[PDB]
Amino acid sequence: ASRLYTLVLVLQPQRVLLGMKKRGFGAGRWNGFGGKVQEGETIEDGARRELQEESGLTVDALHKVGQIVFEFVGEPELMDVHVFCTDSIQGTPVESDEMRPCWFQLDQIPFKDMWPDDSYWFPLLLQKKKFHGYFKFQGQDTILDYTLREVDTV
Ligand SMILES: Nc1nc2cccc(-c3cccc(Cl)c3Cl)n2n1
Repeated sequence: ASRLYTLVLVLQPQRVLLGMKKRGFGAGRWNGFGGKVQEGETIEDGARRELQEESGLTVDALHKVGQIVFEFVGEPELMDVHVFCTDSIQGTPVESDEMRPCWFQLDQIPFKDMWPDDSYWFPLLLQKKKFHGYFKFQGQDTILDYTLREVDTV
């Protein structure tokens, strides 16, 4: 009962690119770029695709950085989210009807306006650590329980 997702963070030495979703699941929040993995597509191909479609950027090298499973109480389907990072992009970010991308200084990451779990794992991502995580949600704002451990292999 888990569905594959990707999430991609474009992380440079002094800044990170986040996208503000204008509509649908996660609307109103800053987040990385991602979505459901498709039939006949690898997780990494999915990650690269999601980044292009949502941000307009071209990425070559994607690095695995974590796996997070999300549980929403009362929803049968679990989210199995494969998180990736990259430093090497091509293109300039594109604002669309679906997504407003913006760069953030690493000290000005807008956690109050991000999924609440980000406050836990994003500092690991920033210090180039790899992680396995699980977050149980009630609704979209409340973390009931969670586990988060660093790992050598994602
Ligand atoms: N950073 C982050 N934390 C969460 C928690 C629950 C769901 C989602 C989420 C919502 C929409 C699309 C995608 Cl790929 C994801 Cl991971 N995200 N994203």
